[PDB]
Amino acid sequence: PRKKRPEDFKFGKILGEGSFSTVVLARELATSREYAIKILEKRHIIKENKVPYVTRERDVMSRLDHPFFVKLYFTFQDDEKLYFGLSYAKNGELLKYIRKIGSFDETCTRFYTAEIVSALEYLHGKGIIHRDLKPENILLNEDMHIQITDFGTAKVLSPESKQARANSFVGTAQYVSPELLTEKSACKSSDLWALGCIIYQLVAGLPPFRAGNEGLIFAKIIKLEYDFPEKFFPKARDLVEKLLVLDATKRLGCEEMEGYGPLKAHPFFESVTWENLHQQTPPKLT
Ligand SMILES: Nc1ncnc2c1ncn2[C@@H]1O[C@H](COP(=O)(O)OP(=O)(O)OP(=O)(O)O)[C@@H](O)[C@H]1O
Ligand SMILES: O=S(=O)(Nc1nc2ccc(Cl)cc2s1)c1csc2ccccc12
Repeated sequence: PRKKRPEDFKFGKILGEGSFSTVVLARELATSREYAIKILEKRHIIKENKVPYVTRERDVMSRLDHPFFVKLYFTFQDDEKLYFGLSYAKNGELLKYIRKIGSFDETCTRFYTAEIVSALEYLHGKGIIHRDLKPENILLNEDMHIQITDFGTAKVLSPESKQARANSFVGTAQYVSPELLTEKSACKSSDLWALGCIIYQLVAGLPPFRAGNEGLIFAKIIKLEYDFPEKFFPKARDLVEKLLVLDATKRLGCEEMEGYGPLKAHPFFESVTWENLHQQTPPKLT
């Protein structure tokens, strides 16, 4: 189609602000469709050497075609700014619901964990590592299905070299894998570590490695220093213990553990129908 331009849209509220981006709700005049438009200032990203992150985000998102990811519909630019046209995730961040509710029940924990597993299976099947999986980056659409976002720090592993490890230091402390801290590289299994953290957080309210700053958190991660609260659903506890494993080759779902089949077969997921999650009605959180 014709390249879109800013005047093709009526811009509305700011949906959120990043350190070098702003996301604005926009209605396309010719169609009445709503998009979340992520806008970046060229001078700002050139100055702060963020151009690689912007090109990474476009390149990775352009490869994705799955219901559990924010879709990139279009991009355009003017003299001052870059624009990403994204699907609008009307119900915002998963983190919001964790804070409000405190502790998901077992059915809700199972359902949302299954959608994240499904999404990661797709992503890893394409040879892509997210590297910053966290509840702030798991948005929710109008139907309360997940919409994973934030791919500027993701990595497309090279099939040509059978690349397994990536060397950029990226992520968020609470969810960073021990291999990134100690071996200075991430792999697909690093996302499975983050998954373990997120499952724990859905039930416990807070993620497992807790401290008031990053260095203290890093020290706990490499020691596997965490504990479960009382009443933590037993099969979920078992799953988390099989994800929060220091050796990245021993995490359920990783390539060396023979992939997503054994993970999806975990007893915590016994009642899950994997084939069509995005067409199932999500369980009510309250
Ligand atoms: N597709 C979307 N639909 C609805 N809201 C969105 C969408 N994408 C992002 N947002 C909201 O806008 C916020 C800002 O997103 P953006 O990617 O610009 O920065 P960030 O990732 O939050 O921050 P930083 O880049 O500093 O880590 C997000 O945290 C999220 O709340
Ligand atoms: O055209 S791209 O393929 N590459 C880029 N062009 C520019 C131009 C100026 C600046 Cl500061 C950065 C980039 S990076 C692209 C990546 S993200 C995005 C968003 C809107 C339009 C183009 C692009």
